[PDB]
Amino acid sequence: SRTTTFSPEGRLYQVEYALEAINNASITIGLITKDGVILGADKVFISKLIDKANNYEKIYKIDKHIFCGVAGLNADANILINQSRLYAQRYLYNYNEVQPVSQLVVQICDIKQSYTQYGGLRPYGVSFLIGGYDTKDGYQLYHTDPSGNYSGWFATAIGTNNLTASSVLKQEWKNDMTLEEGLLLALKTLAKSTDTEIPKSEKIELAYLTNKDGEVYQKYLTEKEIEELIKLYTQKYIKE
Amino acid sequence: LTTFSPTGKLVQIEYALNRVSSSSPALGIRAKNGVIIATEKKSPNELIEENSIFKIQQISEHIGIVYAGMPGDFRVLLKRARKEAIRYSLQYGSEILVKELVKIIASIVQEFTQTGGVRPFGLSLLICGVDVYGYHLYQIDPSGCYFNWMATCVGKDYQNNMSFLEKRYNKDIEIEDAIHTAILTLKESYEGVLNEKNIEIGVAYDNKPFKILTQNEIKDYLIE
Amino acid sequence: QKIKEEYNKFKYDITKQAIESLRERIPKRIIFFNNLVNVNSEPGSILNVNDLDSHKQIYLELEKIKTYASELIEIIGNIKLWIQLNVPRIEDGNNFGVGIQEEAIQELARVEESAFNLYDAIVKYYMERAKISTKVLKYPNVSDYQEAVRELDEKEWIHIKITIVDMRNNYIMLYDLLYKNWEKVVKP
Amino acid sequence: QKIKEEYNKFKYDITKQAIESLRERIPKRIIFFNNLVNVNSEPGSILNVNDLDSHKQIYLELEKIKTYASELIEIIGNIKLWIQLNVPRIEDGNNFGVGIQEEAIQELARVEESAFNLYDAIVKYYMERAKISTKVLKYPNVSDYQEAVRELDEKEWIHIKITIVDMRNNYIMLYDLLYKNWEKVVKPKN
Amino acid sequence: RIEDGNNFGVGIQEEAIQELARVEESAFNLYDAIVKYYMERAKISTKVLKYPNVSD
Amino acid sequence: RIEDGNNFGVGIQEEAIQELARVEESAFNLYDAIVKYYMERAKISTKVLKYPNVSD
Amino acid sequence: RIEDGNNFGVGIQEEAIQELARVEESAFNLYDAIVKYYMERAKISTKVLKYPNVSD
Amino acid sequence: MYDRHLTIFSPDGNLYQIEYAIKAVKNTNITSVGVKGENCAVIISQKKMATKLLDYNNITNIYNITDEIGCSMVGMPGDCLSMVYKARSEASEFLYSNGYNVNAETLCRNICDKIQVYTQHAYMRLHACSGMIIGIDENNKPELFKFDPSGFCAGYRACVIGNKEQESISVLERLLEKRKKKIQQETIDEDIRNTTILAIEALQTILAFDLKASEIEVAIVSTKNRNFTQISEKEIDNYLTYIA
Amino acid sequence: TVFSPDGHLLQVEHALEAVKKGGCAVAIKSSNFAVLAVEKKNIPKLQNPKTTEKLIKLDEHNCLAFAGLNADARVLVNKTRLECQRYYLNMDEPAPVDYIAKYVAKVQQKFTHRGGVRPFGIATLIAGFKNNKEICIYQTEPSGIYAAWKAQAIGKNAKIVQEFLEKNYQENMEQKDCIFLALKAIFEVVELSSKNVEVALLTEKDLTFIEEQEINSMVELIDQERT
Repeated sequence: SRTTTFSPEGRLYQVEYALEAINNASITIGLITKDGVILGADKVFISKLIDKANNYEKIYKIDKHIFCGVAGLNADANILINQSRLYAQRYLYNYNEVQPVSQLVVQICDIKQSYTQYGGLRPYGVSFLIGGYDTKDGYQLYHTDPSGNYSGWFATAIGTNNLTASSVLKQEWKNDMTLEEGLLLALKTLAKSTDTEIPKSEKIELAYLTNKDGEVYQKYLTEKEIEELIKLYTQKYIKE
Repeated sequence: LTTFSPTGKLVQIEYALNRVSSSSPALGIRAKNGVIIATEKKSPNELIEENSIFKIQQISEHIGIVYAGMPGDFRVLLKRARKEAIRYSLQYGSEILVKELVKIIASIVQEFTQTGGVRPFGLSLLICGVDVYGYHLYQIDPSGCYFNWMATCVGKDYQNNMSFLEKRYNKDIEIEDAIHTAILTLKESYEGVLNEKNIEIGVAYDNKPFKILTQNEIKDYLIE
Repeated sequence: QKIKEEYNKFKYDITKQAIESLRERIPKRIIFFNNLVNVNSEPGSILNVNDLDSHKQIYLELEKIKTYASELIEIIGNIKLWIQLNVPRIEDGNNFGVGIQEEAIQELARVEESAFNLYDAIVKYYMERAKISTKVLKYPNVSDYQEAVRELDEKEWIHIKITIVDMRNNYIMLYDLLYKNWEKVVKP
Repeated sequence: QKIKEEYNKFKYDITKQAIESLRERIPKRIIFFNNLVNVNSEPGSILNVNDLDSHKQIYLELEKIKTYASELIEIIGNIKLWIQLNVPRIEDGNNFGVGIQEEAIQELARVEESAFNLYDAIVKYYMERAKISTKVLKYPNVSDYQEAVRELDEKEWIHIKITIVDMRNNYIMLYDLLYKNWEKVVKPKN
Repeated sequence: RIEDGNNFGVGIQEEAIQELARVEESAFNLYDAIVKYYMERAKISTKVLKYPNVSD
Repeated sequence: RIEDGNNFGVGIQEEAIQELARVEESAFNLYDAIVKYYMERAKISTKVLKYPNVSD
Repeated sequence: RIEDGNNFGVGIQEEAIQELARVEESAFNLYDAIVKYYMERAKISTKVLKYPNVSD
Repeated sequence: MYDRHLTIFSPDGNLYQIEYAIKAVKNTNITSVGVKGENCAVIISQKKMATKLLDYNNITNIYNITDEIGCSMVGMPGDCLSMVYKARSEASEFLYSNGYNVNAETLCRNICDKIQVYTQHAYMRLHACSGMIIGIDENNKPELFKFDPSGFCAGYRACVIGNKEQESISVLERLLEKRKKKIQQETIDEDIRNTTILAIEALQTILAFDLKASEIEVAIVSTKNRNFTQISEKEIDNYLTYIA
Repeated sequence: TVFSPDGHLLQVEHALEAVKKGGCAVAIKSSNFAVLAVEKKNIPKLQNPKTTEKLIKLDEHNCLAFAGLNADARVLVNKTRLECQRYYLNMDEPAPVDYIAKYVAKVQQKFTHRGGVRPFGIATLIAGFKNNKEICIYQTEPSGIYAAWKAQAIGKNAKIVQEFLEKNYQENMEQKDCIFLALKAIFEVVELSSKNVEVALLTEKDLTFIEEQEINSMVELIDQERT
């Protein structure tokens, strides 16, 4: 019913449905490696006639070093990203320095809190794995919520089939994970979660940071992903 | 006011999608030398004219747009589409890009969904045109999201018309070949055989201004 | 996996039967029963007792009733099951069409139940007529028991014919309902 | 192609019969039943026993009731079917006109069920009177059984006349109801 | 455990039980109906021996 | 104690009371149902002695 | 006296009388039920005296 | 249900408060038909109470928005007068903000735009009115524009608004057929005598009325006049006798 | 937020039940210091920091340990630190705990009274300093009331842990004696592992934490105490 009302147990009405609305969207992934934080998400398709890899709606860009893998309602996604870039740039205008990701999620989650508390407006059914690199604590990877309780992570699989892909990362994630070993791992957990053994490559897309003193932030194309998927065929991970 | 559902979706948004599935069918196809957009000007009688009822409109010199929903909501999202195509052309030099126009109109449709007291927009747009990076043909879903479509349909019976395009559209198709497959997909689903100067087609026509095809020009393609 | 093949064949054969019944089987029976009780008849010419001669005449008419009742139950039962198989996954909201489907199933269930109850009711006729007739032999001067036999046949004769009219009315109401609401019945 | 013609012909045959019944058959019966139970009669002059002499006299009167009941079901049945066949596709909202149609069907089924029940009620008359009469034959000196027969006959005599009143008021209420609500019965959504 | 809100799924569970209880009660009722067949037929058949000319 | 508000738990309690009372009534009726079995069975058995050729 | 609003306490009174009447109604029906005990056993016992070999 | 409010869609995807508002116009039994010929366009009223001693010269259904753009708002008697002022204060706001006089198509598209903003917000209710904006533009080409309580800047060559729009399309079609197929190239701007007769014959064919003299008042916006002149009574009674 | 026929509230009585479904936090006063202790549970092999949810600083001489909605605490704390420094700019003195506790309790009270505003579903307990060198562990509520306790606990099962503090709370304990008192309250938290408690010793206007190896030497004494 109303959003600014409680329930006798203490939880909220609209937030519990909005947290369930993101459970129907496609899965995303997150991975902090020793070279850079990488992401990935299953590009959910409606038909074989949308487009190429020149425009995908799962991994966006916040600034030259911060990027988030959105998951949930694609409508409320672009309104938060148009409100996230304005916060990552206002810190650059007010302090002449990049904004650390630990200080960007607080400015993003506080706008979700303002919609679930006063106003009588529907909450944002969107959660994203925003990750970036900083000079304070290295590569960070945060995970938002439709309520606002952000939390640091190492690997998360929000969207649909969370418990299946999150269980894979619990048993196959070392501490000194490199970029290649993290790419093939992220390519595997993004496949096993979709109940399919092989990726069609006209599906899932990845991105990574790899700090080389300038935050290159290189994304992936449909052709560059083919040679990477071939490396997954020569290997054979324990979990499919 | 639109509110969330216990199954994890929007109820009021889902009813808006049921409105675009009951209006005049539209059709957008992207070719290798421009884009084309079609519609179905269902003539109710011989009282209305052709110079006023338009399912094809312009935003700038290279931006086309069609509707698939409420007829009364034509002139309201078009008024803000032109103003954002003008405001961008004031603060910046050249015209407005299609990706910068869709990401602005989608922020207007989405704002009219979360704000209380308002009704979601009952239409599905198809913004097409020439961009400096090539050709684009977007679609604005009433929920506020968008897709970077290559060839689609949005009006009534958008399920069978969508399947009639996947089996009749390659990656490399010229404008004159795409026009023949455009009228072919309309007649394959439109009732009756009265398809005679009742289709308004726009065309980008390989880096040239938007030229709406006249009645004496569409008959040249319909006979083929 | 073997059953999965066998199962898909089952869903296809039903769908054929459903379309066949609406385009041919149901309209044909409408015309059939109409030729027996024409709507253009003057009042009192259908529900009368002029053509009424154990009652050997009544046995054959109920046998025809049972045929008409049989054809209704067989056709509707598969149509009802088919609509049930067309009910979508339960979701909150945008399920106005399932309400139409439920109303259709409700009406379909009403007519089948109506025809099903005819079988017990026909038994009641023979039971009641036999019971009264026994009483006439024990009490031969109470004339009303003999009059009771006469009226029972007259009631049953009327009841048989109103059922035939009800046959006609049920067939058209089912045909008219699905035809008008066809789009919401197939794709909810 | 024959079925396509025959179905529309059937709808045509109904529509004619429905209008014909409402414009001619029903008003004619109003005057008919009124001549049997005149509205200008003083109270008690209808439901009386002044003209009361098996009861051969009641039999002819019972036969007329069955005729009236048959003709009512036939006339009302087609009117009921006509409104149902004229009910539009089920939609959410703007179905105020179906409510008028539904109200007519609810009332039509009520009158039809009442008239249908006369056939069962007449059997009950003969069954109850026969049952009581057997007891009179077995116990000829217990006098209360003869008064019970008399009152049963008295009950059936008034009910026959009340049935005629039920005929008359239902027939006029139907013509009056359809006349007042005619626009919503034919075009519920225009 | 019964809780307030987010309990659309228990309604689904209950709906399944409703159809299951309906079919089970119907099948359970088949056993009494079989007794009714033989009981009614035995009483009527007895009447034919007592009243052999009433053909009904 | 009956109070206004915060009595969601009595609703929880009512579900427990409803189910507990339902099971007891079902089991309690078995005592009456078994007596009914013997009464009908004895009556029919008497009829078999009286009417030995009605096979039903 | 019946008034509009602020009658939550009257609701407690109404709910209590219903429960109080329930216990009274429950105990009151025992007098009729005991007569039923004698009535059912007496009818069956008559059949036992008339038909001493039907063991049910 | 889903009909007590205005900003809520029905489960089948259809707005009903808008649909009920169009039924309000088709309930006030006022029919106003207008036709447009060559450089001449007229509009006919009906002069009846929107439902003794009333001055029948004041009750009307024709209001002028400006000196060269007239209209005829039918519907509720309280919403039609307000829509004229929401147009009178709009076209007068155009000349001050744009110098040149407003066109008939810009006025109708601005009236339908203001009507649409009341559809999305649940603030006010819909104006139960429907008018035919008439007038000519700078290019000496007459126009016509009919708008229902929803957004409609359709525009017609001959239209009829009121409680007869369900089947009054065939009558206006047959009458326009009798003039297009019987076109006369000897047109010397005498259309004020030809097109006006075609319009009065249209309303007399729709409504079978014998002497509609004092209950019919028309207006002509043809060229060489350009002032939305309401035709007098003597000319109306003179035009009513040419049907013989 | 509309009154009920008996006189009680609805959202204020509902939001007070939301803090019951939260992690346990406990603050214990002493003579010249106040050791805090908050028990939180995370997911192993992931979630790198402790997230620094509780034991938030507010000034140089303040310490707040929330309980309740983990997402709603940042808004109340960021609206507290904004007034913790606005006071310093308008009174040239560090914000005493008497003014902060009167402010945090005013923010929650200002929301249950407004029209169309969901009340805060958190209940924090502030443990700072007064004007002089006095420590007063305050404790807010979602209703707006507050009281200066001497030992308090909130969150999941805040009654039996509050009952244990009443059993052995002396007047002025020592440093290790006051930590062992709060660290004896791990009976409420399952498995009593060191990865669940996170104590913080606020002392002599200089807030400091306690390393993970020190709590191990103190939690191991509970194993010999649980027999």
